[PDB]
Amino acid sequence: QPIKIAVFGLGGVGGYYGAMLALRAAATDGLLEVSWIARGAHLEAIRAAGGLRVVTPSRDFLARPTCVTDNPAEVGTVDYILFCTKDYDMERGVAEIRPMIGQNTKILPLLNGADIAERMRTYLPDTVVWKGCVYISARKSAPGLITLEADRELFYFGSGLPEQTDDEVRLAELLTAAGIRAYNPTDIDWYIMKKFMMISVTATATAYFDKPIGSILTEHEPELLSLLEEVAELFRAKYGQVPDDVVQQLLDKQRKMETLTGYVVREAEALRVDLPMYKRMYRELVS
Repeated sequence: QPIKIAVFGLGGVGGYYGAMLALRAAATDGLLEVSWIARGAHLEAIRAAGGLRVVTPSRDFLARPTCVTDNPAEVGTVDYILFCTKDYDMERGVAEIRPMIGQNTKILPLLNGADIAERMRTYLPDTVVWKGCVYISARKSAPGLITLEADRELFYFGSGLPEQTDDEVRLAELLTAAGIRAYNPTDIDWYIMKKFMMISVTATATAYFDKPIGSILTEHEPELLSLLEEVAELFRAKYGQVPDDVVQQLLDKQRKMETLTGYVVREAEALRVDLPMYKRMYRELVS
């Protein structure tokens, strides 16, 4: 029986991974069905081209899905939902994808944020929502068109559980057969906080200083380090453990380079942790 994957939101992230999956589904003989939920002009341009176009430095291709629509109920239940929209509050996003959720369904949010999976697990079984994060420089740049500014991508995902499940191994094999650099680590929480801390510090620092990161390194290293230590202290408080050489590990990656801020301030409120730099930064350019 065919494995069925839906992609909800076809911007850079959903469009790129949805395109790679659709290529594989086309090259195989109904072992895989790939559906896309897209809307408006994007939806209309895809239907007219008969597919989604992806351009990268080295590639230029048209991926044709099994099904593309603005209506999840037309898709029906699937095995995997890749949740890739930034457009809805979580209440609304869950309501809209429900027609695709059946018995076997596993949902992968690939969005930035500290706690997207937790949020989505509010109204769904824990077993249904996995955690994921991507490293990819991809943009919907025109109706029906995704542009990658670099070919490189990383896709991490997992249940969090101590031993990988059948549905997980199945997804991992299936993602890598589609040529995606998929990794299914057991410590998926670590990849998730690691991603969020980097983009939290980087987003807040370049947004307050109105400067690129390499100019932040040279002139604002104390401040940058204050942010690194703060976010690290926050996480070290709530997820109990949270590595070390972690501040340093994060720090060095910066050299080779709005609730990425609000979340942090409020989470420390709750874990009774003072974070002066984040608080100065959040408050004084919410202005």
